[PDB]
This record gives sequence, C-alpha cells and structure tokens, in this order.
Amino acid sequence: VTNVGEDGEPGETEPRHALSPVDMHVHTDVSFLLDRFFDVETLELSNLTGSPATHVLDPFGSTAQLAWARLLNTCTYFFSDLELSIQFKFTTTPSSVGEGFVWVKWFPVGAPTKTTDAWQLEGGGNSVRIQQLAVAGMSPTVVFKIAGSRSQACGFSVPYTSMWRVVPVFYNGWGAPTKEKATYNWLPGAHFGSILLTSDAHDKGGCYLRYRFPRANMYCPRPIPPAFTRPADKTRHKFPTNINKQ
Amino acid sequence: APIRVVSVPESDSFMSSVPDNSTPLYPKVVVPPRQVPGRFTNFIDVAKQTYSFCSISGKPYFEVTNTSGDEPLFQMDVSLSAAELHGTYVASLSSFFAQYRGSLNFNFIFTGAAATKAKFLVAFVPPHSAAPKTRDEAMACIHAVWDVGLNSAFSFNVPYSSPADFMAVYSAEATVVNVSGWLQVYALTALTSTDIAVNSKGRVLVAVSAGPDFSLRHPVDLPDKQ
Amino acid sequence: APIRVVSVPESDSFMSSVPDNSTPLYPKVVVPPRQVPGRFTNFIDVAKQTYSFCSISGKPYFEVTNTSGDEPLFQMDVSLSAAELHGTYVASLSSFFAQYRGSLNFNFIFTGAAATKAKFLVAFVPPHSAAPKTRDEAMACIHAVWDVGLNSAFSFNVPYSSPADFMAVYSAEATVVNVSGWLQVYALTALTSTDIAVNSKGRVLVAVSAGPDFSLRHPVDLPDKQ
Amino acid sequence: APIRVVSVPESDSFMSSVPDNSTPLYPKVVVPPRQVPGRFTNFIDVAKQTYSFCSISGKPYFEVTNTSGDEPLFQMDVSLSAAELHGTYVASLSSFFAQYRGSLNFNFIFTGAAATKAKFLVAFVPPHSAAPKTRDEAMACIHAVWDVGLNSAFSFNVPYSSPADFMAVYSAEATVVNVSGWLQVYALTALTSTDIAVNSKGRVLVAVSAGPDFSLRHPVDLPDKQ
Amino acid sequence: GNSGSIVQNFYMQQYQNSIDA
Amino acid sequence: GNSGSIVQNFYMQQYQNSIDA
Amino acid sequence: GNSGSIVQNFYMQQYQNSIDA
Amino acid sequence: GNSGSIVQNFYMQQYQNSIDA
Amino acid sequence: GNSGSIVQNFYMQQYQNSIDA
Repeated sequence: VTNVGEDGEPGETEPRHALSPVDMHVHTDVSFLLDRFFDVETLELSNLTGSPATHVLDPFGSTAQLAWARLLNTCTYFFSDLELSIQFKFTTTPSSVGEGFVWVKWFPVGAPTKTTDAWQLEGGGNSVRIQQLAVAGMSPTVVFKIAGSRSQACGFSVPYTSMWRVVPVFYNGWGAPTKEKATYNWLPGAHFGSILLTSDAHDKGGCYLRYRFPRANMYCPRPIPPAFTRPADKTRHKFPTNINKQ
Repeated sequence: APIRVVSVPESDSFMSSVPDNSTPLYPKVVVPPRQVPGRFTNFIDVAKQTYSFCSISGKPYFEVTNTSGDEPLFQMDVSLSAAELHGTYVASLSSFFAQYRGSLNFNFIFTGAAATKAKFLVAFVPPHSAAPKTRDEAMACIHAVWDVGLNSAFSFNVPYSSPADFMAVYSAEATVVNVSGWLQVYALTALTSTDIAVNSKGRVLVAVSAGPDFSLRHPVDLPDKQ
Repeated sequence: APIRVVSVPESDSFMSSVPDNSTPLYPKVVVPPRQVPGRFTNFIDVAKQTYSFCSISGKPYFEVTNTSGDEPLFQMDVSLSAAELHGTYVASLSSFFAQYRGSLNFNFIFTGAAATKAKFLVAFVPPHSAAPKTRDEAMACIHAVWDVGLNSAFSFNVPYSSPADFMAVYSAEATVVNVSGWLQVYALTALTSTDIAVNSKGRVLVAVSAGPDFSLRHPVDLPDKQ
Repeated sequence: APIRVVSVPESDSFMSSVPDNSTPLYPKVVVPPRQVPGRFTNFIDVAKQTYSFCSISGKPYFEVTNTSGDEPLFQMDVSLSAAELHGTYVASLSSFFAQYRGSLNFNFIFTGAAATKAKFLVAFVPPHSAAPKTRDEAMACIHAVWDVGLNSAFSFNVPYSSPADFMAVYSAEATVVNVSGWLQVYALTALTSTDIAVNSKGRVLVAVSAGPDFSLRHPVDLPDKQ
Repeated sequence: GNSGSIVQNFYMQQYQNSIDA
Repeated sequence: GNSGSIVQNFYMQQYQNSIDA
Repeated sequence: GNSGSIVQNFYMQQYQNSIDA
Repeated sequence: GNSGSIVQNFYMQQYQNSIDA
Repeated sequence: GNSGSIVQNFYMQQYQNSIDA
C-alpha cells in the first residue's frame, strides 16, 4: 500500500489468508510477566551490634540484563506492590551457625533510621543484643532460623508505600532544591522501602533478595534496549538454543 | 479432631512462578489515584502501533543511484535476530521470550530531493535457494513495485508461511524453524534528478511495524551477552 | 484419604503482623461492661478536635512591642519536626508513623492588657526563596491581617500544596517532600497601650489544631532517641 | 486462628501413581490445534481392529502338501507368550500388563496357486490330555472344517473357557491359569494341483485378531529381557 | 483489626476472645 | 486420567495445563 | 496475573494488596 | 465443653466419642 | 467400616477402592 509517512503513525499491508491468532498475545501482558519472584540484588546481613546500612528496595536501576531489568525501563512510570523472599546461601561450612535468627524488618517509604542498640536478651550470663529498630512492632518483622531449616528463607506482601501517585523511573529535573549532581535522576523516594537484616550470622552467608511485582501498572512507553551487539550485516545472530542443529 | 495431611516430597522448596502470592505483612494501605495517560497492559500492543528503524550498514536507510539496476538494494534473513532487525523495538522486545508467529510490515520512506524520482522493487524470497542476486532472478517470487513521486513512502507486508505454528525469536544454524527467508528491495529503475549535479543520491527509510497477526509467546531469561 | 499439601519455603517463620490471631488457650471468659466516657477509636480524631501549644523560644507565645514593624515575629519550617511543632500533640502523634497529608490550622490568642491593641499580619511562604525577612517581602505571598481589640484571638489555615500526595512526618536535608515552607507572623502595626508605662508588651498564644483534611498513614517503629 | 493438622507417618514420601498432579510452574500456555487423523484413546481398540501375523517356524504361514493327512499342521499353547503369538501386535501389547480375558480369532489366508484346492480342518483342544496328535484324536473336540476354492481365506474364534475371570499375559510352568489349551489345524484332505509338477505346495497365513470380548487389565513394569 | 484471613474463626468467638454484655 | 482427587483444581486449568482452541 | 489458585484470597484484598480510589 | 473449633467433627461422633441410648 | 472422617473421599471411589458390577 502507498504510504504517506512522516506523520508518525506506522502503516500496514495485510496479506491473503491473514493467519489465525492462538496464544492470544497473553504472554506479553505487563502485569503478568512481572508477577514472578525474580532474583535481583544480593547483600550481606548485619551483626546485631553497631550501626546499620538500611537497605533500600529500589528495583528501577537495571544494568545486568536478566530480562527483568529491561522490562521495568520499557515504561516511564510504574506502580505495583511488592513481595519479597530472602534466602541466604551459606558461604562456608553450613554447620557453624547452630541457630541464626535473622531479623528481617521491612520499612515503608519515609520511616526513620538511626539504629544503635537498645535491646538485650538476659540469660545466665553473656546476653545478646538486638538492633533497636530491628525488634518487633509497627513495621513487620520475620524471625527465621538458619539451622536445619529446609529453606533458610521467608517471604511476604509489601503494598505500595511511596507518596507519588505513581513511580517515575527516569526523572528529568532533580530531587531536592539543591540542584546537585546525584539528585538528577533521584527524586525523593521513587521506591518500595527498605529492609534491615541482622542475625548472629552476617558472615557465613548472603541472601538473594527477590521481588514479586503484583498489580504492575505501566505508563508511558519507552524504547526497549537491544541487549545484544550487532552481528555481521545481511545475516543471522546464532545463540545455542533448545532447538539449534545438533 | 486434627485434620490428616501428607506433604508432597517437594514440599519445603522454592518455586519462582507459583500461581499464588505470599503472606500480607502490611495491610489496609489505600493507594492514591493516577492521572497519567499513555498507559499500557500489553507489550505486543506498543510494537504493533509503532515502527522502528532497521539498522542497514549503521544507518536506517539504503541509497538509490542512477547507476544501479541489477544488483540487490537491501537483503536480510527474516529472523528476529538478523542484522537489520536487531535494533528495532519489535526485535528487542522479542528477546524476553522464545517464540513469535507473525508477518511483519515495512515502510519505505523515500527522502530524496523533491526533484527526484526513483520508481523501484521489493521482494520476499521464501527459504530454498542461496539468495537470488538480480531482480531477474528475484522477480519470479513475491514482489511489489513502487514509484516515488507523489506517494512519499510505501508499505510491504512480509507474511508468515511455514509448517510450524511458532518460530524462533532467536536465530541459529540453518533450521527449518529459524529462517523464514529474506527480504529484498531492488532498483527496478535507476534514480533520476533535475541535474545529476545537485542530486546525486536519494535515500529511503526502512521502518518496521509489527504485523497484524504477530505475537510473542514464552518468556525466557536472558542468556549471556554476546 | 490424607490431604496433599506443600509448605512454602518461608513456613515455620515468625511474622510480626500476620493478618490472623493465634490459638485460644483460655475460653468462654465473659467480660464486664464499661461505663467510662471520653473513649476513642481513632487517634487522628483527638488531634483534630484539640489544639496544642507550639513551643516558641521555650514558651508558647511571641511578643508585640511598639518598637517592631519590619522584623519577622514568628517563623518555622512547616514540617512535622520543625522546632515549634515539636511539643504539640499533633506533631508528637505523628512519630508513630512516616507520612501526613494535611493542612494545619493555628489560633492566635492575644493575651495583652485589655487596654492594649496590636493590629498585625500572618503569612505562609511556600518553599522557594531563602526566608523573606520583612513583611514588604512577605506580604506579596499569602497572608492575613488581624486587629486585636474585640476579637480576643484569631485563626489561620496553613494549607497543603505540593506535587506529592503524602509528605514526610520526619524532617531531613532539604527535599521537595520534607519542607512545605514557612509560617510567618508580622508586626503590621507596632503595639499600643494606655501608657507605655503600665503596658510594655502584649503576647499571643500559638495553638495548633490538626487541619480538616489532615491524616497520618504508615506506622513505623521509633528510631533512636536524638 | 491457625488450623490443626497431623501428618500421616508416610508424609514426605514419593508415590509413583498419586491420583493428583503437581505445582503448575508455567501457566496460560495456549496450545495450537491438531488436524492429524488416525488418533486413538484406547490401545485395546487398535488390536481389535487389526490382525498381526503369528510367527510359525520363522514365517507367518504353514504348508499343505498332497502327502499329509494324519499329522498335525499347526499347534501352540494358547497363552499370550506361546511361540506363535510372540510377534503379534495383540501379544506384544499385552506385556505392559499382567492379565487378559478374551477369546481370540484367527484368519487363514490360503495363498496356493489359483489351480489349487486344499479343503482342511482346525481344532481347539481345551487343557487336559497331552496334545492329541492325529485329527482322529482331535476331531472329537471343537473343530471346524474348511474348503479353499472360492473362499480365499477363513476365520476361527478360539474362545474363553476357564474358571478364572482373568488369566495370565505371562506364561509359566503348567498352571490352571496359564494355559487355556492348544490351537490346532489339520490336513482333512491332502492338497491338490493342476499338476503336482507346477504346484508343489500351498500355504496359508495365520493372522491374529483380538477377540470381541478380549481386554487387558493391570499395567506392570517390564522384567528383565529374556 | 489486623485479622483479615478467613480462618480466624476456626475457633468460634467465645474461645477466641472475650465477650462484654 | 489418574487424578481423582478433589484438590487437582486448586490451580485452575490455565495454570494447571495448556489449552487447545 | 500469575495467581490462579483458589487460596489467594485467604487474606482478603485489603491486607493482600493495596487499593486505588 | 472446651472444643469450639469447627474441625472437631472431622471424625463424626461415633468414632469421636461414645453414645448412650 | 472404620473410616468415619469426612476426608476419606479426597480420592473419589474409583481410585480409592475397587468396584464390583
């Protein structure tokens, strides 16, 4: 068909015996593709004592293209809940922590921080401290053991905290009246919260955070980043698949 | 009194796609409304209602001189990881998956002087031979001819024809399911200008719109970066 | 016969906010009635239907002499942890949380001699500049003027205007979401008395009532004491 | 609040035939239609509507000369692992199981010259004696006589008669349940030809159709290969 | 209050909690 | 086929299995 | 989205997720 | 008596307890 | 016989037991 292009809007051609659908597009559905615990991030827990580095659940950064990174940066604004599932890969001899309680405490956008000691468990001597803000209360704590536990993991819901009617991925402006190099693409708390992990462990194991993004709503499309170099002109790119040849 | 149950052997395991959520640790969190327009539910949706420039040579367009004729103008192995279809939205979307079942459309936006005419030919070569290399060989296949001058661009729908209900979003060594063929455009009439002086060459943009029957099935993690 | 089940990996873990109780180890405990009045279900409720003195300097009131004029009378960065709004009910309530979305009200109870008149001006300065420091600078913003003499106090509603649907119940380094601005009151007319002798200064109480659209969302544990 | 349950001792065990599936880790996978004809739901089905050549000597047929008479022509212990019924569809199907309850049918496709006639006799010998070895002994049992010439083949239904409702799909040392007897065919009239010269022998195919009341019950793994 | 699961009444409200009048 | 337990449809048939047309 | 099990609403949708307006 | 859970009758009252007349 | 629990038919009677005629 004769196209009078230039005015944005694409242009189709439609052959004969057009082909019937099947699959129904379905597998390309935004909310659907994003409702699955991904393995994103991975950190080191805290010793009960001393001061913590409040971890922040901001999954709008990307880079290692594990097909979840690109997908989040295909939209401009994003609004979804969250759900996590911490696990904890032992790093040495998995029989050196005969208990390991881990005070996974989640915090909502805006919750204070400064967490020094204030708790202490008294029993026959010794007494082991717990992080002040770590204890239980307002913001949901989960205590799971790292011994004999046939899955040194947990997991829960975390409804959308942030103040913004929707989460802006890439911001063009700044985050604070201190037009500073950093606050560019920052914007005050374009995120899902934090988490403080404290356990008698901290060493002898890591974690593997995870996100389940139920009710993912995406707005304002954006271009989708290639993720693979360019090949040799005229031809195909050849990745070893299920199929392949031999 | 106490119910009787039996754990499956699997039991206390992970499952990275359990159809069912987790325990709601924070509740009653009412959420504020959203007034932003340009929202989407489906990804196919955006690549259907939107083209993207295919990368020929390093640019999104071929040339047309008054010294061509026989030679092919544009060629590429119709598979979602073939050179040209590398940078496109439609092709870059694909790699979150494993399969596609769609005929594609291309639009040829001719950009030469308004005193230029080029006339022309496109052709789809189903897989068999080893790339016809002259229209006289290619015209015996499915092709379309077009005359710039008053049009100001054109559209060609590279259909879907193959024995498999879904093909591969990933290219690999010659399979009956990788390659759907080639896409070719030819100089059915070497370009012309007011003066060969002022107007040397004409160009043409190669934009890729997702076809009207096209869809991606099966999400898949990303391999290595290669 | 036996049902088939599968434990989630999480399983035998704590959960400090599981929407669902525990096992009822004592039962049938009927409980006696309660006849005490002044009961409550909601906390916002009490801070709306009740003011609280803001702590200016160490006291809950500013002065008004017949030697003022230009100078600011009262100023504070409208954020629920700014000095003045530190001791108030409404502000102290807040810290069990993380967010607020409300415009506040203040009431100016003038306490000077009954032979004193002071006339006056209040002003709300949205965030931008660096604190106007003369009414001539401040009057170009939203302000109200009031004349004690027969009134016997006054009320000013510092609204809510900002791009975010909820702000921070905790102050911090300058953010677009911390600061909502300043609240200012001015000497639009230096105080007057029967005799400058008997009546030196007049005063005025600064009481803070929660606004009519104000609410706190998100409970949060308390950090450290600082 | 929390439900009360009790795991059976068994609990966290396997179970290689649990009436109930597993956890659906991939979902919504719509599947394409199938247009292939010649489909089946039941296996008995195919062996009923289909014969298979029984392997006598190494071939699927016996001979008929004009020098026979008394001698038996074909004999085999009617049990689904007896020599002849070894290569047949119906018998090879069987070994995925343990039991059968059916009378079988056989068809005798005579292949001798079109100038040949053979006339003849079949006989079913229920289990008792030790194999009659002359028709004069066998004809006193259930038998059928047939005359090739215009027929062009024949059919004999070896019924099911025994005290057990199901028998063994596996043969073994003489049991009341293994052996159902023998199947025998005889030369009730030694073959004849235009010339004993041109036509020496006539032959006959022994095809095995599953009976009309035949069925296999009980699937069973395969033992060793012997 | 924070008990929005449809299993909270496994133990009927007599055993669960108290009662007033 | 061998799934005669009244719990098989805990996961509705979309997630469970496939679908034809 | 990927939650086709008839147990997802054990926690009613208030505790489960959020709400808009 | 102290059995106010809606699972007590998993075992019907014949197996559960006794019977009088 | 000794099966007075309302869970015995989790596996319908085809898988459970046998059948006569």
